[PDB]
Amino acid sequence: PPKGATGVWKPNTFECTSVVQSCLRRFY
Amino acid sequence: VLNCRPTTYRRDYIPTAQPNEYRTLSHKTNLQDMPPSFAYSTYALDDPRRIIKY
Amino acid sequence: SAFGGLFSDPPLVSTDIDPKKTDPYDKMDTIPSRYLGKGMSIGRCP
Amino acid sequence: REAICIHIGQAGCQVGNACWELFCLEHGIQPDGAMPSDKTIGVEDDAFNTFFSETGAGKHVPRAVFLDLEPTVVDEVRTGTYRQLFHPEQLISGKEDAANNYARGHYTIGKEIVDLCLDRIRKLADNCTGLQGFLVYHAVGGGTGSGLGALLLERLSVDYGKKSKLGYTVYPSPQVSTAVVEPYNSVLSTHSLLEHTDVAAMLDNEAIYDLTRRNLDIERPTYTNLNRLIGQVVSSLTASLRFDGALNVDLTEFQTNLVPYPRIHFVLTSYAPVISAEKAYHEQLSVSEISNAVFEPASMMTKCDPRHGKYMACCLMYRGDVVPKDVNAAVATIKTKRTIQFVDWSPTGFKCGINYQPPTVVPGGDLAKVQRAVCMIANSTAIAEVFARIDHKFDLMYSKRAFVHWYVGEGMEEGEFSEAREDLAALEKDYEEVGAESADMD
Amino acid sequence: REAICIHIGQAGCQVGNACWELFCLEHGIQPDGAMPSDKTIGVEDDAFNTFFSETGAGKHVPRAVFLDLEPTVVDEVRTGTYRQLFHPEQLISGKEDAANNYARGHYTIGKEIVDLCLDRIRKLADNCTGLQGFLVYHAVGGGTGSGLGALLLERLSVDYGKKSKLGYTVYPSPQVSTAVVEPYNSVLSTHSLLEHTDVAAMLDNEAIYDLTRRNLDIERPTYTNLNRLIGQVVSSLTASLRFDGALNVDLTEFQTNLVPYPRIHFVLTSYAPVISAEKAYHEQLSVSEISNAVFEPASMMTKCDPRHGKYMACCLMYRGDVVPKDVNAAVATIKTKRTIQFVDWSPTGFKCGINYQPPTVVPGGDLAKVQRAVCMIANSTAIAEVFARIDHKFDLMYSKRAFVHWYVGEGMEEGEFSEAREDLAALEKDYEEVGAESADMD
Amino acid sequence: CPSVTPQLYEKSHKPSVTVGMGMKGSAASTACWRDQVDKEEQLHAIWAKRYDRRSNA
Amino acid sequence: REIVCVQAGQCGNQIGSKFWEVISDEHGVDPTGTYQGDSDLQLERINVYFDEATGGRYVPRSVLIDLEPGTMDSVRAGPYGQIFRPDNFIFGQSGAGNNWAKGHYTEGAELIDSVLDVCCKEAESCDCLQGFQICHSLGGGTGSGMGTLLISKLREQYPDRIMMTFSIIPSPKVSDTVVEPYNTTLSVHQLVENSDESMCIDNEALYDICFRTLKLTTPTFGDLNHLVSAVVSGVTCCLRFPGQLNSDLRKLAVNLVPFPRLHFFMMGFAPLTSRGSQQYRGLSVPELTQQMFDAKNMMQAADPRHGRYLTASALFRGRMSTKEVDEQMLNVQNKNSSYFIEWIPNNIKSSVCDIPPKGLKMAVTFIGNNTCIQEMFRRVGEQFTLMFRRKAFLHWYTGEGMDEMEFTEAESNMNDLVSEYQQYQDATIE
Ligand SMILES: Nc1nc2c(ncn2[C@@H]2O[C@H](COP(=O)(O)OP(=O)(O)OP(=O)(O)O)[C@@H](O)[C@H]2O)c(=O)[nH]1
Ligand SMILES: Nc1nc2c(ncn2[C@@H]2O[C@H](COP(=O)(O)OP(=O)(O)OP(=O)(O)O)[C@@H](O)[C@H]2O)c(=O)[nH]1
Ligand SMILES: Nc1nc2c(ncn2[C@@H]2O[C@H](COP(=O)(O)OP(=O)(O)O)[C@@H](O)[C@H]2O)c(=O)[nH]1
Ligand SMILES: [Mg+2]
Ligand SMILES: [Mg+2]
Repeated sequence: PPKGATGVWKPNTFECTSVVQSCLRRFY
Repeated sequence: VLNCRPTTYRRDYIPTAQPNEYRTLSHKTNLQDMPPSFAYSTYALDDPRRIIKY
Repeated sequence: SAFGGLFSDPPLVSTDIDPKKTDPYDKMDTIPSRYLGKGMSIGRCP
Repeated sequence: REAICIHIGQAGCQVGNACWELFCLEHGIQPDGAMPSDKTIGVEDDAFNTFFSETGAGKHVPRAVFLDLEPTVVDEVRTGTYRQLFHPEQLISGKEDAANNYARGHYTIGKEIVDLCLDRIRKLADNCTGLQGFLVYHAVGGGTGSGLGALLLERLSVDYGKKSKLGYTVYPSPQVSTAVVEPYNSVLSTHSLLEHTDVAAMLDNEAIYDLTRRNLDIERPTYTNLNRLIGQVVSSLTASLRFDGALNVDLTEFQTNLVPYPRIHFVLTSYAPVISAEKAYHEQLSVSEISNAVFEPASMMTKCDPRHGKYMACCLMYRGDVVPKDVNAAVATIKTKRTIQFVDWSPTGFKCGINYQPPTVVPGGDLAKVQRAVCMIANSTAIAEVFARIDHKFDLMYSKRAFVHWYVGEGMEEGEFSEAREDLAALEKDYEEVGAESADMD
Repeated sequence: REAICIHIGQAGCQVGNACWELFCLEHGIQPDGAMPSDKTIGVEDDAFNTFFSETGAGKHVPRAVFLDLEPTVVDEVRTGTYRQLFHPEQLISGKEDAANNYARGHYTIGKEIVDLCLDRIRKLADNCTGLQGFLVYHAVGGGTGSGLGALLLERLSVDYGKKSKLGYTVYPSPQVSTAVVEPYNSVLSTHSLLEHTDVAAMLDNEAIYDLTRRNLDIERPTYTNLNRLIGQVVSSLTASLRFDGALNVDLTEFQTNLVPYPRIHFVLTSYAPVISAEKAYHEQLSVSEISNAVFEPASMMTKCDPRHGKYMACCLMYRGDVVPKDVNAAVATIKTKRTIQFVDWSPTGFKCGINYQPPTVVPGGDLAKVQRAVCMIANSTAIAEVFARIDHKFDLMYSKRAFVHWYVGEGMEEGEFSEAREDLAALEKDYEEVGAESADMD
Repeated sequence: CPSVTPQLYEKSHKPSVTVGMGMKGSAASTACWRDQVDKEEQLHAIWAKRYDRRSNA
Repeated sequence: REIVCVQAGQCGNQIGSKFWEVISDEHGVDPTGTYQGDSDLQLERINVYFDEATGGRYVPRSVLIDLEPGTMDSVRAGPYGQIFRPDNFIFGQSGAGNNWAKGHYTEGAELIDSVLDVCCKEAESCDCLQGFQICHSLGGGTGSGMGTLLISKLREQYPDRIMMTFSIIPSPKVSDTVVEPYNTTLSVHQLVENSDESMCIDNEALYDICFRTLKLTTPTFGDLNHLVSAVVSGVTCCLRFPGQLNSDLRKLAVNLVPFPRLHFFMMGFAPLTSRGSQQYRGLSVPELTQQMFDAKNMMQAADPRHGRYLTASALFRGRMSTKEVDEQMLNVQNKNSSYFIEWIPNNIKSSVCDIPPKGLKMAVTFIGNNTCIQEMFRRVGEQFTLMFRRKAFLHWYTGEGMDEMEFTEAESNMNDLVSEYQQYQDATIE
């Protein structure tokens, strides 16, 4: 480890749903 | 006996709601046959009050 | 961040945390000088 | 003319569904595709303006926001046949609940969502020309209702200032209970609501269940019935703004007439012709019977007994076919009774209102059809007993710090419990002192 | 009347494709340069003349050149749908790219191609009778855009002199980045752009991504969306030259009104009804709402917060159905707000323009259809924060000469980094001095 | 005070809250004035429809 | 609000296999993984336990770990085994040997990095992460050692989330292994520090439920694992369906635990009734509440009559009135007032959910926090002290490398847990 914050690698995030959502039709 | 299962909101406030009027539908249903409706209004484009006479 | 998905939350102009920098709804504004007062007194002939 | 509705948390949104169902059915707002295909009133009138704004193409949209930290209930409103009404920005939902912790709602999670709510309320308040108040629905027993309700009323009170704020609040019942930490949340909520509210309406679920068991004939009531009763009360109070009448009453008149001192703003509410269809066809319902009915404790929607206190002011709203002479005869008969007592410093204890629009009947509803109704809001010293019982339950739990570690972990000092408990104790002393006669020896 | 467009590099050519698509669709020229043969309105109006010239057989050809050092993008224009619109001499392409090196574009490779560009611009300028400015589109982050854009602006500025030169420039976003050497190229570009440009408009990709996520409902935006928004803004700015209106604004009036001191010519841009079709049908969009909208930071296409600075001048262009009295009431209401501040030496902060032609709708577009729109360009001291972060990134990299050997190998002295960084330090000090409240009056 | 009448000048600078009869320059006063003139026209129309049937002739 | 599952050891893998069958049935997912349901209410919360693969498919968010592949080959050979993602199967090359120290220190540290990499990779893909769910036995070897190792690592990496464990615990009479007291004591010592909430099941209680209530002539491990899957799927029901009074795992934890160490709970499920008998039961809220407090339906060997309830929670599934629930819980608190701790004014939380489990018209699951669990800890401490005083089998653990002071520390910490339960049991207002 290069004197950093431990030899652990944090995986990324896939999706980020927001607060307000649309009311139009949604399909399966 | 348990084929039909509603939730309480749909049973009390919106009982006549068919499954075709909710946001989630299958991807093989026709959309042209459904009448258009995307807002709430007093009149249905009714001629008694909208027309301005002259 | 709070809204979610945005790169950064946009700044807000309407409100603020600091009570001495927020924008009140009821702006207490000035009346025009014309619509006040009495005006000229004008007499007819009896 | 205009009023803005703010719905917070679970009780406030569920009561909001019933309220907007009722106001839509009373005004005649329907699906645009669904033509009436039947006879209607057909009269173009401005009454909707209190609750709706027009886009100019003639669509109606309502003056409301729905606020919640858990998605389920708001996602449930986004999926029905009522999605077509609200503007999608109005339906705001967070990711995770405040888990019955006031500290979590106020400090950790509501602090992220609060700025969106104030921006939406400003966008609504900019589209008004005679705003005369906010109506707020929430329960003080839960975490998000207490924490976000307090934070939002504090911000509204700094930004909007003098404008009036009327709250409809569901308080924890005195022996029926749903969660263990209810006393802590209710005390900490009540501390904020004391400073930042103009009129507070008091509700107890046990009273509305007792009223639905005794007067209506329902053995197994559920929340939809209570919310429909609340919607009828709100419709009665706001009817004075929307329809013609003999004696109108603006929302500022409630605040001027019901509140004698700035801290004495907690009021009781009751409704008279709560009656079933089978009883309704056996009896006439004249003004004097319903006026006598509103003072019986079987008619009240809060579990308190007013015979153990003194009235300070009463505001009686009559709607439907009533004539002022009958109201005067009824009020004189009430004034004669010996079991109804007013503090001697309040000689003119009554304000009357008379409106011509009778209460609406909802197709799936349980109330009967009646030509007239009366609704009452009154200020009484009996309310001091509810706070005394909450404080005793708080003292029992707080003597051993039974659950404090959650609140201390979510960011709050232990000192804040003692401050709030002393402030509610001072409110109890205010109600003891105000009700003491200023008798002078001579 | 006439304006000449110069497109440099990849971003500038791709934004040019969207711009010419829009200008064609607004006038009605088919993609092959021929007017509709079946349309017989008869009033063959001259409005196209600002952007097109006629041969005599009735084909249209546009007043633009496309300049690039790599062939791929120009060959895409040559083989795409608009192949027949452009004159083949206008599409100029070199052999090899500037490889993100400003030195490679300016010293080694652009010096061979630059003389063809000046000959084409001369051939365009000879076919004009009222040329009133150049519009330039480029990005300062890449090698050929920086080096050849600077060299070409210097040569145009010496040869043509007083004629105005307006640049639309995409600056490096504060945390979004595409290449490692962006700070060096942006500093070296801005050094040349300071002396040889009359107005510079700043854009950040991070802002247009935020605007497309929050207002429009697009989950996965791409460069075509950003380029269509930029094209709409350019069409709004140039609409004042092409159609009838109540208050016209010539391109020299923008330059006269927006720049107070000769170095303070960097401006922010915003557009009001960026809205989705589902929200647009739920809300009316009157003048006062869009006037309040143009000042919210959620509407800007550059990532800066104006509450940390002061506005010096605003130019508001309204297009569509708007009436001057509503514009006057709106501007007076904006001026009343306390969180919007103007420098005290600029009491009359606003210039207005009102044009009747509404914005065009593009078949594959994402904006809704609206009857009116407003676009704003404003000068504010907040831009000083944008330069400080680029200068900080330059200082971090330059402390160790992280990549300088490429620039030194392709022909540039090491001294040029320190000179340019000192010039940007002086620009920062100019924005500090102009914004200081003078206390001599009191 | 530079004005001949001091009371009017003093009353002019006193801030005001009434946004009713068209006096202000803000949007609210303009919208309300438009509402008032529209209401007057509508009321006259209804009254003429219900009493004066010979106006148009 | 999605849960991530981890299945460890033989007991954990088998209960998990049955659990994923029950959950897949409730959401109408075919054994090929294709959604074939008939209402949007099923689909609208499928994300909570399943991730979506391309073109309709769903994959279950679970990690399977074991030290010998025999169990893994058995679950992969099962009827729904194909649904599991192949890269999610982790196995070693030598068994746990029923020894906690080898399973925790020697093969644990060898495999733990690959399981933590997969668990972190799965958690960080979520837009908002709710707690983890772990199934394992405390009496075994790889279940106890590697389960507690992984629990400690996840508590280091995600300290702000909730940590939930489901654990099977040894009967006092039916031992399956001689060295159960050491593995159980060390595991409970690790859990009481790391866990936020832990649920416990006695195989003896499930045997008595099957024989007395269900009258099964020849019960099998599939029935016990079905009862466990029923309670496990009931606890999460309010997270994934609408209702009149929503509830959540964090809301349950905040209302159930008065003090951080008091987080061990008993479970029960009510509409249990044997086949064949014309009596139906469960057709009104009084019937469910009366059966709910019947000790025949409680999943621990300790009986409530020897202790007192600190707190309790009931989650109801079905269309029902709130008055029957509220008035029943008040009547039960008033009639049996001596068994409820008096310095809390109301000990029961209620919750109501609209969607019942398939094949039942209504159901309720009961969670209870009772001090009678102290008798079980005292029993484990007695058997541990009897074995440790005589060095009965310690050389295996010491040969793996453990110092005896870890055993004395774990015994002391468990004894202090028993003391804390006893002091709060006998507290008074004074
Ligand atoms: N009248 C009425 N009371 C309700 C309703 N829903 C909940 N309550 C009562 O309000 C209290 C619970 O408050 P909640 O609204 O659930 O709390 P919350 O606002 O959801 O806060 P969180 O749990 O953190 O999300 C209990 O006393 C319930 O009996 C309702 O729909 N109508
Ligand atoms: N808005 C927008 N930005 C773009 C586009 N294409 C590239 N950019 C941005 O511009 C910068 C890259 O500049 P380029 O145009 O690729 O540089 P160049 O002109 O090709 O210079 P060379 O690489 O030497 O050929 C980065 O910040 C990109 O994000 C585009 O189509 N639209
Ligand atoms: N309920 C249940 N208990 C089980 C199951 N398999 C094993 N057990 C119990 O768990 C204990 C054995 O632990 P085990 O899983 O073999 O530990 P391991 O060797 O570390 O995997 C004994 O009490 C068994 O009765 C199962 O499928 N269901
Ligand atoms: Mg809630
Ligand atoms: Mg390039």
